[PDB]
This record gives sequence, C-alpha cells and structure tokens, in this order.
Amino acid sequence: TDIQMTQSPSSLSASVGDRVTITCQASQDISNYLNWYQQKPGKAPKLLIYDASNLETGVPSRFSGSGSGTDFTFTISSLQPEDIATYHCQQYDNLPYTFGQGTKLEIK
Amino acid sequence: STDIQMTQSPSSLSASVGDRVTITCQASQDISNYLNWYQQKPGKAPKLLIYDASNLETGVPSRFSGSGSGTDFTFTISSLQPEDIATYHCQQYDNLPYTFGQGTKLEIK
Repeated sequence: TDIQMTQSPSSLSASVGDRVTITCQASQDISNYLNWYQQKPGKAPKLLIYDASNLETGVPSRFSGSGSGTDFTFTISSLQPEDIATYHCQQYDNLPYTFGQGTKLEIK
Repeated sequence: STDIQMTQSPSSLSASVGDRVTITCQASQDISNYLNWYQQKPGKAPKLLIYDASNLETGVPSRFSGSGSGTDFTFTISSLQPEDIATYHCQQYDNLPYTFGQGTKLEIK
C-alpha cells in the first residue's frame, strides 16, 4: 500500500540557459507534502524545495516547485553548470515517505 | 534551528563476498530514532532498507540492520552479496529539511 511516486523523465539533456521541467505524480492525494532533492556524485542529496513550493536556504531563484494533491512540477528557469545533478521527488504525507525514480540532468 | 548535519563514515570501502559491512552516521543534534537508511543504485529511487533507526522495511533481506538512538547510529550488512554493491546513505527526518549523510560507496575487493 506504499504511495507510488512516478517521476518523469528518467534523463534529459539541455543547454546552459535552458528551462528544465520535471514532473512527479503521487498515486494518491498527498496535499502539499512533496520535497525535491539535488544529488551530485559522492555528495549528500540536498533538499532544495519542500511543501511543494518553498525554497530552502541559499537556493537560487531560478528553482521553483508547484502542485498540490497528485501532480507536481519542479522547474529550473535557466540551467547553470552547477545544476548538473540527479533530482528526486519525495512525498512525506504518509510513511514510508517514498521517492521518485530520479531524473539525471546532463549538458547537451 | 540550524539544519541537522549527518556525518557518515566511511566514504568508500572494499570488501569480499560474505564480509560484514559497517557504516556509521552521527547527527549534529539529538534526532531520537528518526533515522532511515537507503540503498542507491543508478537510475532508481532511493530504496528504504531500515526505518526509524532499527526497523527492517518490508521485503528487505534481514542481513540489513541498523541500531542507535539520539546521535550515534550504525548500519550493518552482515554478509556482503554482489547484489548489494551500491551507495548507501542515512537520512534524518526529525525536522525539515530532511538531511542525508554523504554516502558510502561499496566495492568488491
């Protein structure tokens, strides 16, 4: 009965300056309880956005999140080099707080 | 409140099939037992192995275990198998933002 998180796409390539758009779907209504993490090799995954739309400390304004209920979107308005990473969503409405499969970003 | 910093050790290790694997995570503040351990393989969701410090998640092999409460936590793979080669992380969920250790990458010797 775990909540199924469906994250899209699995990987994508884009150019510096480009808008990057990633989606997650929860298998049932999780209100606004969705986190977005950023992961670089050898480093701790880092939470950038929480409560679907709120930014953490030092997170630049080019990052945003939207959505409520069952459908959520993570956007990077203008891709920068330091943004190359794998991103994961996570719902924290009901335990276990399950994650999406991740999206690996790469430069074109 | 300052974000909780998880200090995970070691960063990487090599061992033989069957070996006991030991990973530790120290929290910068008391997080009671709100600590999970995940396995990360390329292209996949973080897979929950242990939750609330010491509980085995449904369907996960019993060779995976955890202990600790407060600040000092230990994760064990009692006998390393080839399918267990992966990176492992701890994560606290006592308080948003939920924060991860830096990970431990395993390899076969």
